[PDB]
Amino acid sequence: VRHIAIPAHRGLITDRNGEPLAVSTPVTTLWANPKELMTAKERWPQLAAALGQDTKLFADRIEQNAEREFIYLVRGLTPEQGEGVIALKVPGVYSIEEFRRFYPAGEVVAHAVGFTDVDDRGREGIELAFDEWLAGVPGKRQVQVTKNAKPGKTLALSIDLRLQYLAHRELRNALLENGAKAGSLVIMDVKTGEILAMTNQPTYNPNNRRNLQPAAMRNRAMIDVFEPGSTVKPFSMSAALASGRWKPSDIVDVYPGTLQIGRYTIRDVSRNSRQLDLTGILIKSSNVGISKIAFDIGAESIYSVMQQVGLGQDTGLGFPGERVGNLPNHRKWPKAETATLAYGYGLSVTAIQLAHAYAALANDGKSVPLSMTRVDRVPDGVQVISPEVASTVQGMLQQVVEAQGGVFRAQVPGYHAAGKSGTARKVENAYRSLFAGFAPATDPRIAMVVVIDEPSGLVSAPVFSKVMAGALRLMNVPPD
Repeated sequence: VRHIAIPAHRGLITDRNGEPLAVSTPVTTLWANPKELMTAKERWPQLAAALGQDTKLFADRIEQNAEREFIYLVRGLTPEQGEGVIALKVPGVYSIEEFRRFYPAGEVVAHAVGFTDVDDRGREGIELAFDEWLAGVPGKRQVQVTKNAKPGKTLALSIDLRLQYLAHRELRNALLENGAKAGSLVIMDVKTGEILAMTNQPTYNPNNRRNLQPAAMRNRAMIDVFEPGSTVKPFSMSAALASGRWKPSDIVDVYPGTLQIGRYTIRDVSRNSRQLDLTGILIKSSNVGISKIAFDIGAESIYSVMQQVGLGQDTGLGFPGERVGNLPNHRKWPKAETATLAYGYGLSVTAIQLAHAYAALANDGKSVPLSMTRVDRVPDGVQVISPEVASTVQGMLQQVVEAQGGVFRAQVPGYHAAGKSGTARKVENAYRSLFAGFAPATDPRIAMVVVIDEPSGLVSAPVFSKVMAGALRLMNVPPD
């Protein structure tokens, strides 16, 4: 008396509206009892042909495995083609009925959904992350069914497939139009912590993984870590405005675009300024300007805001090889390390962490935990920046996009947007174009990060413009 497992049907993955993203499809896996197959040798050439395998290769395989009470013949055969084998009616041939995944949206949501292995177990993305929820529990057969298989449970992602398609298309076009290698785009609901879209390029078809380059499989949004540069200056400014020592109309002299701190010299990307107000320091991305404010308030206040918005912290999503990056801490913050933290070369983050930090600022200073599954009851979340500072910083970022001298290519057709461009350094000196922002600026709903590796706020900003316009409309957000 022997036992054999009854495979359980893997749970359906849908997007947030019930659109199917991963579905367990019927297939048949033919095994055989060699010792039985060894009594029907004159059938072998027809079995071989019908199995795709080749006559002598097939005969060799069966002969050497003549002891084995059991061997597979083939996995994954369609159930109708698979009868064409049991239609030859060869002795020794027994069939198992099995499920295999199909991915109806294919390459569009490859990295977010991921895929299963040959054993129907999660290997990447959500398939891995919720493998236990989706897998259910195999059954048992001896005589009797000693245990009935329980089916895996349905899972509704936070992803909106309409926004994911728009993000996938617009990022793809931007990479060809800027001869760029790779890129990421993350869209978040700033109220719910939901990831509405996460697209990486290059992508792959999880329904055909034969010619699959490890480069295409890379979930860049959650894995690539970089120095966020000027895109974290809003968090430096949040610390400045919470200090009691700074208001937006305060002036800093940044002439002549350089600042010597001991042996080190801080050097601005544009060196045509003397007096700048705090908004101008952001618009110009003056490192001298943000450095002088950081020296006045202390790195500790900046470190604390960056920590509280989740920069360099575990996201809690449970995706495989999610990287945490690095928010370095000190007892004693010297001038050099204080400055480099304040203008964003003093830490490294992922696109997902950056978008989550921009969500907190956009959600009037309240952090909500990230979710890759549909949120029905919003968590309470944490007031990490006062609503008043958050409001002030939002208005500063709206000026960055829409003031004279600002990033005009991020302006969003129909709405007022807010955000900041940056030049990232990978973590031997690789460079990415960043844009981080949210909209609508006065009443934010969506936060977005665009990352474009090695293009060969002119590059990332127009992508943000186009994906944001489309996202706000698909979500029936009213024009301001």
